[PDB]
Amino acid sequence: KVQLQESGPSLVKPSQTLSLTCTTSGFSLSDNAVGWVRQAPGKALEWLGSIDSGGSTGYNPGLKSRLSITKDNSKSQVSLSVSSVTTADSATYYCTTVHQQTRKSCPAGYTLAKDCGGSEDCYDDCSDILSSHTLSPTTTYELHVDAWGQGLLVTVSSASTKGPSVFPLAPSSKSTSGGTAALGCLVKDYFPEPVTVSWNSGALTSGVHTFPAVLQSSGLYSLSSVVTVPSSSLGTQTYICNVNHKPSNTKVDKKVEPKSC
Amino acid sequence: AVLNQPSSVSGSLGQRVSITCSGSSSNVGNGYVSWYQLIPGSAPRTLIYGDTSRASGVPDRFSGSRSGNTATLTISSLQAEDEADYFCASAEDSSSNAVFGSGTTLTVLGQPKAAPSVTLFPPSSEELQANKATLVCLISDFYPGAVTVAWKADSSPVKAGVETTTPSKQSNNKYAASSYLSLTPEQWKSHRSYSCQVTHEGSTVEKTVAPTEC
Repeated sequence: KVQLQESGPSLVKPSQTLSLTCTTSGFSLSDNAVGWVRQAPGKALEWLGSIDSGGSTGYNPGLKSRLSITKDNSKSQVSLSVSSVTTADSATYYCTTVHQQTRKSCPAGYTLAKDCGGSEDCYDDCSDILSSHTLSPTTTYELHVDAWGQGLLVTVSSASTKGPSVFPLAPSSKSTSGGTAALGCLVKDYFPEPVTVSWNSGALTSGVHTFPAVLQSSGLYSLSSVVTVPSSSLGTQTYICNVNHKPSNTKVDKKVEPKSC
Repeated sequence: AVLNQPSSVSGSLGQRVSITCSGSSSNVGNGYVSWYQLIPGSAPRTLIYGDTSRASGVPDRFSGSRSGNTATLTISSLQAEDEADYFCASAEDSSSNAVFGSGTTLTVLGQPKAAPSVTLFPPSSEELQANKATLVCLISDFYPGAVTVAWKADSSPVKAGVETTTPSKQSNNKYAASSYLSLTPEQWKSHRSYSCQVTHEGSTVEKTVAPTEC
């Protein structure tokens, strides 16, 4: 039941501050570390930073000057701010739970000073403490992401948001494959990404495929979603495509009705 | 800062593939490497942590190992669903500082070939009443995922106004693609027919629509 929900703006102008929030459930926020990871389009995963159970934060060294991470245990929320954003900061941003642990081990004979009542150094003879052989402990760092959030796509652009226009792709005799028929919806001219599509409020999942968007020369995106249904059901069963465009807080339901031919 | 992974690795169905992850003494060599699987259109999934420990729900055909500054993710009994991007990671000089690999795309060869099924939608009545016209050509259920799409007006090629998406995987491990032809409603009613022509593995499927036809 460990769930992580990123929230924040989908579009931000250059030089502005990107502020994201992560709402958590299924685990105690005050006893687990939460981290932010991002992935720019076509690039590799990039660590941003984390905050642990004690409230202490660690950041990516190359980006530390632009990053701020805070949390509120009583609200089950963790925040992330990125200052002076540019096009290079366009990415999917992930909230995560992270295992974090530093181990300091000493060889045989040498004892860690934190054990024997340079607290993080080894000592051969704790009785000497002054004439004792001392070394540096073998330090290993453990970090892995446990759970991943669904991610929030953030586009850095000076262009303006635009809600989508949804048009039916109605089946006909030129759209059937015998017992099955294809129908869909064309989601045209929206900005920015992403758009998700479901069918009959999610009650229809088999045969569904939502195609990746295409970038027109106008700067707007378009995509299509298709579903295969029995051809005999076109007269009776009604089919509705549910379009979700969070950047503009738009939801569109479009009934796809069959053509006469 | 960025661990070194091969850009792409290939294997056949049922066979074995190893993905390498090379770093330095301050990350991979420090000895606690993790592995993550990214399927297109899905959140990342943790597969391996602590070099060899397997996360719950991960099949035992995923296995991790490490030798010095190089870690390896081995995938055996290779299945079509394994096609994804794979990233390694480890801490670097702090348990709150992570570095990731450059990523590896896994392709699973030896899957059943399939010719594409093409569906061409004419501009809808609603879009026409908005003084716009888009022809939508949907291509589905083909393998391998490499098609070429061409458009015709009556019988001459059409180059302008065409946008085509790169083929991506469906839920049944077959590939799908889409292509669009944007026209004015006048151009739509001008010619006698429009065609979407898809070439795939020495096969060509062409669908035609006509403004005079329903």
